[PDB]
Amino acid sequence: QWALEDFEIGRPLGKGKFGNVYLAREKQSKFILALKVLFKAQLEKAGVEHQLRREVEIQSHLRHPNILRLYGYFHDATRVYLILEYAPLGTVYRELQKLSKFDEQRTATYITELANALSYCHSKRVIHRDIKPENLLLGSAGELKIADFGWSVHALCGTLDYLPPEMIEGRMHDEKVDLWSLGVLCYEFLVGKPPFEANTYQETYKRISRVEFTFPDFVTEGARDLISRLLKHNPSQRPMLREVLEHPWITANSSK
Amino acid sequence: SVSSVPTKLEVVAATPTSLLISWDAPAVTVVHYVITYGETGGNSPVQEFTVPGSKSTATISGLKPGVDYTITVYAIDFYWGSYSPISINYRT
Ligand SMILES: CO[C@@H](C(=O)N1Cc2[nH]nc(NC(=O)c3ccc(N4CCN(C)CC4)cc3)c2C1)c1ccccc1
Repeated sequence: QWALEDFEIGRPLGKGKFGNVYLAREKQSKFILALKVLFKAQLEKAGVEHQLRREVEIQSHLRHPNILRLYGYFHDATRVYLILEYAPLGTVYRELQKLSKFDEQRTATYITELANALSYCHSKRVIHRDIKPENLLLGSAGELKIADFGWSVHALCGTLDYLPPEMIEGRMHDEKVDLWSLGVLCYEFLVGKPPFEANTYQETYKRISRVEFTFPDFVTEGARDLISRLLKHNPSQRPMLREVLEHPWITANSSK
Repeated sequence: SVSSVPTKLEVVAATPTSLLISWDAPAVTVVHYVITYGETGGNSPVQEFTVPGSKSTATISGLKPGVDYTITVYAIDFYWGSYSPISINYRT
C-alpha cells in the first residue's frame, strides 16, 4: 500500500548507521511520519540485510503505545525505506545527558511504560527488546517508545552493559532477560550511568557475571529493592513484570 | 512512480516475428526479470516469462508481423520483492 510517492521528505531528524531518518508528510493528509533510509549496499557489506528483512516483519505486528509503530516498508534500486511513527522528543539518552539523572517519579513512570510494553511483547512470545537509553525514543507526551533495530542506530557499545549473565556466556535464555535489562535501565535512569560499567571487556564481563555493583548513597531503599530484585543472576529468580508494575516503589512514584 | 528497475528498456534488433530487447541492470543483485508482452490493443492475452538476473537481454519470439506490442520488464529483489516496471511499445 504505502509507497515512496506518498510522502514529502522533510528535514533530517538524524543519521543512522546505514542512512538518514527524515521527517515526512503523507502527501494527501499531511500526516507527520518518519522515513528511515537504509542503503542496500551498506546493509549487504555489513551482512545485516537478511536481519533487517526479518525484523521489519517482526516489528510490523507490534502495536503498543510504548512501541514505535512501523507502518510499512518499500525499496528502490539502492535503498530500503521504513515508514515509522514520529517521536518528536528525541531519545531518552539525550534527556539523560541533559538532566544527568532522573528523579524517582520520572524513572518509575518510564519503568511502568517499559514493563507494559515488555509484557505485551511477551504475550506475543517476542523477547529481549532493546531498551538502552540511546535506542529509546520519546513521544509527544514524553512517553517512551521502544525502537529496536539497535544495530541500525549510530552511537563504545552499550549492548554489553545491558546483557544479563546468561547472554554474555551465550547460554539459552528466555523472557527473563528483559527483567534484567529493566533493572540495568532503572539504575542508569536514577544514577546516570549503568551499574556494571568498566574500562575493559573482561572487567565488565566479570562484573556482570558476578552481579558486582554498588548504589550511590542517594538511591533510596525502595529503588534499591526493585533494582536488586531485578538483577538476579538466576533468571528464574527475577520477578514477573506484574510484580514490577505492582512494586511499592513503582506505585508510589509512577504517574501511570 | 518516480523510478523503475530495470531502466532504459529498448528493442535492439528484430525479425518479422521476434524482438531482441535490452535493458540496464542496477548495481544491486537481481534474482530475475519478469517480462510481459502482448498486443497493445488490450484484447489479446498477456504472455509472461522470466529471465535470470545475470542477463540484460532477452528474445521475444512467436510474434505476429505488423502488430503493435507492449513490452514490460520489472526486476525482483530477493529480500524486498518486485521493483516498479518499465514499459515500451514496438511495432513488428
Ligand atoms: C536511527 O534510527 C532512528 C529511528 O529509527 N527513528 C524513527 C523515528 N521516529 N521519530 C524519530 N525521532 C527522531 O529521530 C528525533 C531526533 C531528535 C529530536 N529532537 C532532539 C531533541 N529534542 C529536545 C527536540 C527534538 C526529535 C526526534 C525517529 C528516529 C533511531 C534513533 C534513535 C533511537 C532509535 C532509533
